[PDB]
Amino acid sequence: AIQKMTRVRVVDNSALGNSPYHRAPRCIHVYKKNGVGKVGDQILLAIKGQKKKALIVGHCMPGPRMTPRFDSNNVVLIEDNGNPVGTRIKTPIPTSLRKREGEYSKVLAIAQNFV
Amino acid sequence: AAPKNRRTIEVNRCRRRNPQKLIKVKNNIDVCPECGHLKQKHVLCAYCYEKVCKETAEIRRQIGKQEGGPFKAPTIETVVLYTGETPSEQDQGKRIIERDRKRPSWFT
Amino acid sequence: RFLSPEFIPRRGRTDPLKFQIERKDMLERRKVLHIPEFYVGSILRVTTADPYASGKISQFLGICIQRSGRGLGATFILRNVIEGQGVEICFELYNPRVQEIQVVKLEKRLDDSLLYLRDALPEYSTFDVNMKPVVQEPNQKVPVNELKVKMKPKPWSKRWERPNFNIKGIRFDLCLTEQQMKEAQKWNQPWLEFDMMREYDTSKIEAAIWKEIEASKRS
Amino acid sequence: ISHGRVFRRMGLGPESRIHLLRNLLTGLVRHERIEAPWARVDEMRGYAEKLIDYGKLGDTNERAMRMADFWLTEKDLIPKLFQVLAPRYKDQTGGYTRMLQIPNRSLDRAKMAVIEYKGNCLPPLPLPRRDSHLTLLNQLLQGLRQDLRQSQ
Amino acid sequence: SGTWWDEHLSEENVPFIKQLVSDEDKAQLASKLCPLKDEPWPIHPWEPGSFRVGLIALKLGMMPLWTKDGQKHVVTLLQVQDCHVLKYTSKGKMATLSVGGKTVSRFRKATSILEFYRELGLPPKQTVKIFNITDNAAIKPGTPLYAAHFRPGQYVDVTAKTIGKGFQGVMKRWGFKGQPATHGQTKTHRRPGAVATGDIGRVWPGTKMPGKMGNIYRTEYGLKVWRINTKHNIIYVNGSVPGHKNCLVKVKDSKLPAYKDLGKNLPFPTYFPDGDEEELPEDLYDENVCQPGAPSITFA
RNA sequence: UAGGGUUUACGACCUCGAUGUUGGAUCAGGACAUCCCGAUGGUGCAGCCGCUAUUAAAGGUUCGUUUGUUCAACGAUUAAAGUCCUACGUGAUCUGAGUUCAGACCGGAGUAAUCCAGGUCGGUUUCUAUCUACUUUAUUCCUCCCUGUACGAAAGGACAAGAGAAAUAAGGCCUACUUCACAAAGCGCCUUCCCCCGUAAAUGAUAUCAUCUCAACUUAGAUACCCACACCCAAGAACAGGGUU
RNA sequence: GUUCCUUAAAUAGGGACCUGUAUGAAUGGCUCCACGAGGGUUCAGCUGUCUCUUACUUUUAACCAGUGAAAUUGACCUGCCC
Ligand SMILES: [Mg+2]
Ligand SMILES: [Mg+2]
Ligand SMILES: [Mg+2]
Ligand SMILES: [Mg+2]
Ligand SMILES: [Mg+2]
Ligand SMILES: [Mg+2]
Ligand SMILES: [Mg+2]
Ligand SMILES: [Mg+2]
Ligand SMILES: [Mg+2]
Ligand SMILES: [Mg+2]
Ligand SMILES: [Mg+2]
Ligand SMILES: [Mg+2]
Ligand SMILES: [Mg+2]
Ligand SMILES: [Mg+2]
Ligand SMILES: [Mg+2]
Ligand SMILES: [Mg+2]
Ligand SMILES: [Mg+2]
Ligand SMILES: [Mg+2]
Ligand SMILES: [Zn+2]
Repeated sequence: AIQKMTRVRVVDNSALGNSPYHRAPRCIHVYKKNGVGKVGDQILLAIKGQKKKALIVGHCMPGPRMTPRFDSNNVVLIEDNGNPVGTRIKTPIPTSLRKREGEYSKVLAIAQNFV
Repeated sequence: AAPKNRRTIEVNRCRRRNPQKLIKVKNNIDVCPECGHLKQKHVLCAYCYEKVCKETAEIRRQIGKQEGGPFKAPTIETVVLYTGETPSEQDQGKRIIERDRKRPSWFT
Repeated sequence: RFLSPEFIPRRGRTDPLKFQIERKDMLERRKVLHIPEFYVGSILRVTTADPYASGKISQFLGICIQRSGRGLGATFILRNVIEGQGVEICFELYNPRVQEIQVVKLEKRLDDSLLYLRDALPEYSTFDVNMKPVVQEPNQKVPVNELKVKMKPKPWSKRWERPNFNIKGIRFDLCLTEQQMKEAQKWNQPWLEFDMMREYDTSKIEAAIWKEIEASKRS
Repeated sequence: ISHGRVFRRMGLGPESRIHLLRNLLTGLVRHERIEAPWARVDEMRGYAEKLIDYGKLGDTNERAMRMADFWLTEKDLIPKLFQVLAPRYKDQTGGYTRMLQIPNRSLDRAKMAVIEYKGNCLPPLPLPRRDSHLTLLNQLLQGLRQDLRQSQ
Repeated sequence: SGTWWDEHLSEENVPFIKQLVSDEDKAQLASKLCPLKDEPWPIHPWEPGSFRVGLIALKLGMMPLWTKDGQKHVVTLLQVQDCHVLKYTSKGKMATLSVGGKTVSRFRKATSILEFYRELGLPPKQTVKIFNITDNAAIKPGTPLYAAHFRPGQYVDVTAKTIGKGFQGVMKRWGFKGQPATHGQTKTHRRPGAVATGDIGRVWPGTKMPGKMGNIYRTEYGLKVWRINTKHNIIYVNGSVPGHKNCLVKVKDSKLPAYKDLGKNLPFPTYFPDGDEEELPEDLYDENVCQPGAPSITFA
């Protein structure tokens, strides 16, 4: 459940999430009719004082049974079309995002580990 | 809140004279086979209960007079015997509580 | 005998026919799979049949924290720190998938729920994913690997210092002080241990469950 | 809401409730008869059931010893509970004690009841004797049962 | 004075009377078992514009149920205890049919009900939920309604008394947001606000206010059945059923548009084990329900 | 030429033996001078995007900052963050961030006190319900074959129908997730069943053509809930309701 | 107010300018190491204030027994719309 103003942990190989900052990258708004957001939903993340898009890749709270549950709010950056920003994802990605195979195809191919 | 007008004796009666507040007539009163002081269903008689309470009071008084001070309660049962009545050969180890008077018409 | 804790029913006041049907369904399901003996803290290896994944058979390893639920709702959370990050999946012991449920190491620990591993360093949770199992010898007692687990600094997520949980597996001498220990003991409730009216006698129920299991196996 | 909620309220909390329960159990083990409100009466009866069960489990057991020591502050009553009330009921299973309601008190007019272990030595309370077997309805039922037996 | 059957009986007649009552009830049930062996009335075929009789089961509990697609689906358990027809009244709108449910002792019942149940060869029941039916389907009273009336792959509507919450407030009875807890609440943490404007010197009927929540009859529409048991007489209804465990519920057919003509393969009157029908297995499964004892599914 | 007093003003009809005031929180009832989902004409309408007119109250009208603000500015959205009355709705439901008070300053007027339709610091928000009134009666975004078709020169890109997951509100449950523990719940799951009057077209007279008709006419045009002592309860303040084989 | 930073979003806060025509040097003006329940902003941690609340203990709450009243009351057989 990544809502507004949530210290999200970025996991990418770009110069945005890896660069240091005097503030943690907090969320902005969830691209959904409700304030709650699960895996697969897009979210706007603030990094270095900007407002770049992102994508929820697992949440801290446990949703259904089969899906996993991470200890941190893992999130991978993304652009308008997406078109991911990073180049390598070391952390494991859940197998729930593989149900699209159209909206986020490059994100799955760039990922290395999988649950 | 504050009453805008004064209630009437009629409204007062209608409020207090309703069957809800009126005491309901109970039909759980029955005659006891013994003594005879109209007991109540599912409830013990008053005279018999008072007699049993007095008997227990006397028994406790005698036990305290025998045991002496507090912090006793031995690890053996008890047997209440009144005047006479030779102790039975079964209750040999059970300490006897010598009681006065004769046995009543309900102790067995 | 062992008898899994998922077969014994709750202390509710429902119809025994529901529990009987649930036990029959669980036995019919186990007739295909296996579901061997395992306690809390044992390293397992579930192989689910996920569709959207590189290959139908999807394996995963982790330590069993707690096993809640009854009947077909029997589940168990497997924790395992892989690539630094911690993952926790809830596998149900009665699903149409799940090809095999291998066991790597049979353990028991001291607490019946290892929910305190979240607020602990990853050293006590990082385990290899491709490690061979270990034999428990020809029928041997359950080894209780008694060991103290170091916890993270004071900022926790459930306050494991209070005695309401009764863990007895967290080294409080290397993390907490005397004032914190006293403040935690202040919340103690000695009247809960000597409350005989709270226990749940499950002797005749366990005997009936074992008799039903034996009757089903005989058929 | 209190659906399926057991254990009623008594004192200023669970601690006071269990303390009053232990005090009543000790007083009963001492005198074998106490007048208490119906709620506390049934609570003490249910607690004494498990107390007798524990006492029957065994004396050498450490758990039973600790339970008796915690539920009997008088100390002198633990030997009695272990060596008088345990063997005397070695033939029964779980049916012990006896519940009988008291009419009313004299001040607050409370619904009190009586408690006492079966047997004992105190005088017997006036139990609710059922109708005799030589009455009209009883004789009719006996005749009906005799006819049914003769039929088969 | 108020008397009861367990008053003027000795300790030697109570168990005798109990055994007599039990034997009489068992004999009555055994006699009422076989329906077709007496007078099952003319059995008409199925028609487009017509309905059938429902059931009155006992909500045991809830259990999960999976499908071949690999998804979780909540499923309830409704035990069809006894369930027999009481009477039948024709045309003031449509034909009706009285159906019984769980068995009840014949001691704490009224005199009129006792006489009505003595006129028929069945014991007294708890609830009596009358259903609506047409003139085509008409079964003689007293016949048994087993759990095999419904079949897998059908939508069934269930209605019963919900778990009453008592004279609850507003946040629980209606889900109001209520006032906060600070800035600057002092006496308001779960109370409501205004009622109906200010000029309105009264309160509009139907205004949400504190009251008794639950304990009312509510119907559910769009609950599919996945399995039916013939031995223990159990129904597998998807979703939740209003009520508590071991609670009598009213079962019948759905009224949805898409689920109104699929009653061709289903029995028009009721299930008659006396066949001329061939007994059914332990339980009938659906096409998408994963049966127990089968190998692990695979999407390959 | 006709309708309103939403704003600023005119008189002070009851209120100075008291209508307690602006905002904020929840709660909403009604109206269209309607943002849309529903249905149409025109168009400087080739299709998506645009504008005007007729009907529609079954619904909603987001998340936050500065700001006491009702007002005003800014970031992400959505078909959308509309207006008005309800004592400029609601203080016997709640707070006072200013406004009506006692203390001290900042700039000015004033010998002085004192004052500012100029600003700031903080500034007791009381009531045991007497009566009226009340206390359980549907929808939508997105995606897919249609289709990258019709349209269109090219970009760009339609209605309609079917299928799958999600979003407000309403009715239920603890067996799977969570607070938990012989319960109750949500963070979890199921269901939500038929229109809405303005126009589009034949035959036909006043007015033999033609004419959709405030002429006679032909097409788009409610079903389900509920109804025979004493102990315990998933029913509950008592009462009432269910069970006591 | 001009302008930079501080929030992705700033009549809030800090840094340099005065058409301050009514600031201003014992009506004392500007800096300054300590300190103020004086007035504001803010970086790492948070607490159900909220998103969306529930379960539990006590007082309170409901019935049984009694002492037992305030403010207030023109009488009331005490409804809705126009
Ligand atoms: Mg936490
Ligand atoms: Mg009390
Ligand atoms: Mg709240
Ligand atoms: Mg308060
Ligand atoms: Mg106050
Ligand atoms: Mg005035
Ligand atoms: Mg006046
Ligand atoms: Mg006044
Ligand atoms: Mg209009
Ligand atoms: Mg106002
Ligand atoms: Mg008012
Ligand atoms: Mg102050
Ligand atoms: Mg107030
Ligand atoms: Mg009243
Ligand atoms: Mg009035
Ligand atoms: Mg602020
Ligand atoms: Mg000072
Ligand atoms: Mg009183
Ligand atoms: Zn008597």
